[PDB]
Amino acid sequence: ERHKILHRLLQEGSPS
Amino acid sequence: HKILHRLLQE
Amino acid sequence: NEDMPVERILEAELAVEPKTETYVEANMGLNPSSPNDPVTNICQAADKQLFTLVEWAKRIPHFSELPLDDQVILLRAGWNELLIASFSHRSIAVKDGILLATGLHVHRNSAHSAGVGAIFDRVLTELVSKMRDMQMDKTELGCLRAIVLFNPDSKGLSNPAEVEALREKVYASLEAYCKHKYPEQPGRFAKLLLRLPALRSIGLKCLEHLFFFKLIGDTPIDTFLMEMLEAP
Amino acid sequence: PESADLRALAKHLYDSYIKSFPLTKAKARAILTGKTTDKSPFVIYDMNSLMMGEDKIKFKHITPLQEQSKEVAIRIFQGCQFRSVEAVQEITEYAKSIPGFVNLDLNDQVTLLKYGVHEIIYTMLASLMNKDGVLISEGQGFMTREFLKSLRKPFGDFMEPKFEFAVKFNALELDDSDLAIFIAVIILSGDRPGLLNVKPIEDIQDNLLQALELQLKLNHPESSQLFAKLLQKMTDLRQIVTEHVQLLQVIKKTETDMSLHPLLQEIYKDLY
Ligand SMILES: Cc1oc(-c2ccccc2)nc1CCOc1ccc(C[C@H](Nc2ccccc2C(=O)c2ccccc2)C(=O)O)cc1
Ligand SMILES: CC1=C(/C=C/C(C)=C\C=C\C(C)=C\C(=O)O)C(C)(C)CCC1
Repeated sequence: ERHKILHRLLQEGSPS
Repeated sequence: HKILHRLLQE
Repeated sequence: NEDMPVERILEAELAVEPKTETYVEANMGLNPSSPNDPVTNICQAADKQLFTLVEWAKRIPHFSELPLDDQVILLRAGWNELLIASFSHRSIAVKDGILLATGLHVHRNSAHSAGVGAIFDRVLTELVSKMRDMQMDKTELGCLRAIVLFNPDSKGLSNPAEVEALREKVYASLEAYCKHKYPEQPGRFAKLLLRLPALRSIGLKCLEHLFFFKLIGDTPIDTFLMEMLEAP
Repeated sequence: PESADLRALAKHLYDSYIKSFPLTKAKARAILTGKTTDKSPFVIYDMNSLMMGEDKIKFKHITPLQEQSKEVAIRIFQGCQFRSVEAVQEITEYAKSIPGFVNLDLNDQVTLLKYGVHEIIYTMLASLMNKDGVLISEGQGFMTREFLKSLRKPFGDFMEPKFEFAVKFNALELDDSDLAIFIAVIILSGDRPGLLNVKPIEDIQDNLLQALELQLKLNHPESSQLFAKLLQKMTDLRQIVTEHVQLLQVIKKTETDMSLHPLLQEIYKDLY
């Protein structure tokens, strides 16, 4: 599964 | 729906 | 009596069990048939319970007062969820398995072997264990099933609004029953209504399977279940 | 919980909701009704109007990923996909603002988002729709329901289910403050497949439900059984999601160059 980006989104968020 | 229709009308 | 008496709903549930006796036909002595496949034993029970569901429905206040064709529509639209809710609640009595109305006990690993695990696991965790943890009684199960029955979105209804009104009468009787029987837990009403989303997705997933255990056949199923499977 | 705590939760969710979502229901309805002076939406009712709506961006700043090159269905397919991907990011941020959420096992956080995101996208998509169409591109455009229903093969029936749902959902007349709580209630669903620690999630959801219950009684005093009618929509949402998934699967089978954005592939992989 991993869910790489979901993880990233929770971790930091998103750029401008 | 033979069965269902039949069972419902008694 | 009061639009949607909770007592008659309970009586409808009790009236069409199990509840002793019906739990011996094929679990400790004999057992007509002899099918070698858990999915078969399950489809048979379902087919059998379809007949009892008709009787159950007639006992739910105001169902029988709906136009006959509407009754047909409602039962065709909700039979899988109505039956899943029944066997799931009945299964609260057992650990890691399901109790069929035919008195047959289907264990987890058999389902996993038959290739229908996962869906079977969702039933156990999302429905059975949820029903067990909150210990929903038969009155509650009955009302939730009545809510499933009275689905206004069923295509073809002659008067959707009437069905919605009936469903709403059940919401009111259930909430009233919960506050009187469970004043210690203000949010039981909501917890109950929130058992419906899982029932719907599992019901949908189950239908997807049935439509696969048909479009391949090989030793068909039973009439009625097959009739219900001709799609809404 | 004491009413004050529930009222604080509700205000806290409302504020973070305004911070997470640019186009609120209040604004959307204002645009849809014709009561906010500040250019009005470009109406897309057919293929020519869809082109003069996108090529209108050509003169703007090249940001809309992909442009024409392949039929009119792929154009809509990329517009929804883009909006969806943005929505997941906005929803993810809003979820982190729910008290107790970031304190949950990371894995459960991911699972709640995995399963809650589309249910939320469709709940909010309703805010931008009325019987005749839906707002798009931050409300700069309005795409008609008929037009969407007229797309080819399976593309033509993707939105129809969402409008039917929207019409029934909008009849409850919920406003942004009611929605902020409802959405949080959807996220904190303790019945998601694969959850590791259920109790924490259910405990938080119980507080959110009490807060939503009080909000509806206070904000909608004459509407009977609104709380019950609202929770019922959560089961409706499961069906819109699965039915949409099945429709995406038809596209996958019927077109070799499906190509779905990675985040959406991530979410749909082993879902329900
Ligand atoms: C209806 C509409 O159109 C535009 C738009 C069109 C052209 C240019 C710019 C915008 N904005 C909106 C409103 C947002 O309406 C939305 C509708 C659905 C979703 C869920 C999202 N869908 C997709 C994810 C990837 C690829 C396709 C889709 C699809 O839903 C789809 C739609 C029609 C045909 C085939 C597929 C999912 O994750 O499953 C999000 C927003
Ligand atoms: C559970 C289950 C399935 C379907 C069940 C349905 C549609 C109804 C069951 C009713 C029962 C089991 C009633 C009773 O005995 O009272 C399918 C075959 C898709 C796959 C394996 C798990």
